Amino acid sequence: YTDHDRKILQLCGELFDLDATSLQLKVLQYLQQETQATHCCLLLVSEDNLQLSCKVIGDKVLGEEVSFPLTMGRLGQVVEDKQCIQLKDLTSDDVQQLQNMLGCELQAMLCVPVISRATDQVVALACAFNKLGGDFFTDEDEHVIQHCFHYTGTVLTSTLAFQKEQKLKCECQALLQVAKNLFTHLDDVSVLLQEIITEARNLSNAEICSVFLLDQNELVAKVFDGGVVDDESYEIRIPADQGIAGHVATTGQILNIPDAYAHPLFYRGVDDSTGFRTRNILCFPIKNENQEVIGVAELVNKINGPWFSKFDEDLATAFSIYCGISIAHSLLYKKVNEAQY
Ligand SMILES: Nc1nc2c(ncn2[C@@H]2O[C@@H]3COP(=O)(O)O[C@H]3[C@H]2O)c(=O)[nH]1
Repeated sequence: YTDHDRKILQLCGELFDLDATSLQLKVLQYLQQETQATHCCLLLVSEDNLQLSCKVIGDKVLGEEVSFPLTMGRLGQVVEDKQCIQLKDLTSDDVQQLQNMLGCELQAMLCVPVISRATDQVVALACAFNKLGGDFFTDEDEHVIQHCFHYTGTVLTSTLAFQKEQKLKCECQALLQVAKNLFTHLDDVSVLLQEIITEARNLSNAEICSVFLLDQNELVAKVFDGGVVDDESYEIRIPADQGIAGHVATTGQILNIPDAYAHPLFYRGVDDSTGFRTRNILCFPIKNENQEVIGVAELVNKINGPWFSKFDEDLATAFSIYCGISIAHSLLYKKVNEAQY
């Protein structure tokens, strides 16, 4: 009736939410008035046409969505036959189920199937329970429900389909992300760069070693404490002109500091952050084929010594070159391998 034609348009204008659950609570509550039912709910038909699911009952959003086979009772037949039914028609099991969900005595019921105008299939079963007034839902109630979804259904089907597809998509992209990571980490420069400076660390007898690749006015610790950081989360970045690291990144010349603390250029920040203390620092640059500093590296703290020797200083030179020569043979072999293929 135009009485309900106006009430609907208002419901429609009020179905602006992007979440299917919220769009249901509003439609459900509309019906609980126009039918005088205590609790309403939509039993959504799955894709495989094998189950019924429910997420919202009345104004209560079930913490977990409930689902059960269409086999499991008389309701599944409504999906096939497209004819409403009532309490008197439900199997004992149906009542038991709907009651486990509703959490109360099931005194009255009307179940109108919702038919897609697009596919003409039963998309869901709209249910009215326990009428406060009568004990049987009218014939007028079957029409108001039916009426509502003629205008209301599509937006609910879309908002729900949208969220299903989105959740599916993410789950998939995520799994793809796992895989991508597992393979794009192979040609990571920080992997050989790491084992190289780990060699230097041994030969020079330092406690730790770290490599800092320059990132446009911000040195990034790709290798730190001997291991490949492996995450920009607990990263380690710094201004490309500060400290000894930055001073080498700027002069491109090896620096051997016997006492970090007592040096004008030493940056204590990293230490009082990590809670580690830097005694000596033997920092060498890592240049590209353009002979330009692309990153810097350092051997930290001499073991069984007051500082890094002249010999150690030589390793720094040799490893500075070997470092660049290795990034090279790697750039060339990366191509003369992916091209061959
Ligand atoms: N804990 C830790 N500190 C490091 C490592 N490498 C360099 N540093 C410290 O971080 C500092 C940043 O630049 P500094 O000139 O202050 O010199 C560096 C060291 O004190 C490393 O592998 N581990």
